Amino acid sequence: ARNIKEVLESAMDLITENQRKGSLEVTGIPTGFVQLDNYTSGFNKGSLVIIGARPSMGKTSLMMNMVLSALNDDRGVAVFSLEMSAEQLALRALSDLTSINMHDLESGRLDDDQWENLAKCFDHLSQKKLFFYDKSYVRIEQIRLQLRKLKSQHKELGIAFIDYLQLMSGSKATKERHEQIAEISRELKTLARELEIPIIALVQLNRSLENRDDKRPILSDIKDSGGIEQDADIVLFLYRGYIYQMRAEDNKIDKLKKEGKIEEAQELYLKVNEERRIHKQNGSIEEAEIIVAKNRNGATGTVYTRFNAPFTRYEDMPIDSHL
Amino acid sequence: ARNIKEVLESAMDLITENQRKGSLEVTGIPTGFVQLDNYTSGFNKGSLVIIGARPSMGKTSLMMNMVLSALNDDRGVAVFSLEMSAEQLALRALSDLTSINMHDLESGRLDDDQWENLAKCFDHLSQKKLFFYDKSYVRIEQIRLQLRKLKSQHKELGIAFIDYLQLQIAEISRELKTLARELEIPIIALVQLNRSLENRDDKRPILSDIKDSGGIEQDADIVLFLYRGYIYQMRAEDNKIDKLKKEGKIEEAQELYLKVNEERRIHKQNGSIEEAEIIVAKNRNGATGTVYTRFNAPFTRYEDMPI
Repeated sequence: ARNIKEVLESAMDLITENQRKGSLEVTGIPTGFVQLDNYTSGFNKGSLVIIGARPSMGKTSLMMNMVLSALNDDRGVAVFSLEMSAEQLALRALSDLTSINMHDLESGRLDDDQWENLAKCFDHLSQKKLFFYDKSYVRIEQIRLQLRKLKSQHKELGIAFIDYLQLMSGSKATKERHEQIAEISRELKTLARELEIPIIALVQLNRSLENRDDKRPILSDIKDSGGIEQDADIVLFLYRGYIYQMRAEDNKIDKLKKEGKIEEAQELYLKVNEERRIHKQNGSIEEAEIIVAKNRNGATGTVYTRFNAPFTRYEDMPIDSHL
Repeated sequence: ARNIKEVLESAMDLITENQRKGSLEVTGIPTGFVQLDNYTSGFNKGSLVIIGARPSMGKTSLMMNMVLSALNDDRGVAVFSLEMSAEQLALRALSDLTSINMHDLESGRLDDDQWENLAKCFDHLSQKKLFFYDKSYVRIEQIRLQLRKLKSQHKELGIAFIDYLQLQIAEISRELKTLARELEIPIIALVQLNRSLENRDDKRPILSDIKDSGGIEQDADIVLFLYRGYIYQMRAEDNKIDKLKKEGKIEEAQELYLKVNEERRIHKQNGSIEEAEIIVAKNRNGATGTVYTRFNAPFTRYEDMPI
């Protein structure tokens, strides 16, 4: 009755409709952030993700949040710490799990509710398939070697984190002769594809970036003599505008006291220091930004999030819930 | 009894503490935004505030909201429209006042309750001291002469709003500052940023964007930028889909398109609420920074946050 063209166009409509229906689906490992999952569709196999940040942006803690999200999914996750002991990284994780302050937790001075809670999270985390490497300044050949070995040993391995890659600039760069970022990320991308896992690499951004008026990192900031990095599928930048506002305030006051305007410099100091009292009183919770600066085959943008400073924690929440 | 030395000392402390509270207070006209009030201590007598924004940033609606806030205080507001009718500005104020959508408002499709609610606001606005200027013609010095008579006319005048100055901007801004100081009232001068900036990697406005050939603005005490990331996100989303299409990456473009449309659907069915930025790009005796604002797209309205 109905001919093959009417049927086919209709069958095409069927799969297009399924496609539509399944388009916001998270195909990869959950990020821990729903908005971030919406952009990236999670951390996918063969993907190289770079997270770039200046110091003070809480990059290591954000990573451990993502590590936890990966563990919940029942994936085995590997974590490479170039400049930090695995212990410190575990502590950051236990802190997220127990909501116990990093300062209180590390001091070991805890109340009984806290120990009980800590003890339960300890046993929980202990059952998870998490592999730390905290030998300092390992080269990518070495990193690559360990993952190959790790992957063959554990089929469940599904993601690796690296914290962090430093950017060399100037005399240091010339004298130091480190592997360059564009080459590194080039080999990491090859490794991701080879092992068929996502690789997330933290990169500590250069200070020079801050000469700029707008101190939000840019894609070109991930570079050194040797070129701008080009091989990551996704690039996230961590930006705490509150840290830079705080420094802008301190700087302006000083400026003002210098040049002999005690009248205003004192007024600004008075105003600024009252903004900070209320801030710390309200829990030291600020508005931060996770910038999706690059997303191969995807949308680009900024996810606005709440940064809980005392827990060094970016808030996961939907755009609607935020607001 | 009580110690005489210890009372004079307490006296000095109370006076000093009162002094500390005097500073640390708004003093000037309430912006309508707690956060923005803090950065600028309200719109102050003798100051020139430039509010810069590109189109599709809802600047004029933001102004009317501001006008609305300034007006609530006994203060009389002078508003200048250089491309719009005063009415148009009033409808906007009314929509805000009655929580009635603008398009529904101007079309006139209101239920008995809507009309009833609007009528009261109509009456309410009539009582207010807002003074309107609807001259298409714009002269730096024409506004100057016109401003003076009104000030003489009403001692209740609080501020003057200019909307808007296209891109003698360094000169125009200059003349406004001397005028603002003389007048004893703050002048808020909306300005339209150049399309040229769009080209920059980072879309959010810069003080340089204020610059006009032979003219770089200095005289403004304060510069505010309006920024909606969501608008530029939508444009980039469209471009990316188009790029992918052009690269022959048909399925990737298809996926992104479907994904993007679903998100926009959810966005609309959640009220089309977006997070936006009012950027404090220039402050004198004050720190620079940014204010993260909600933005009610349907009612074109900036709103406070949860701090």
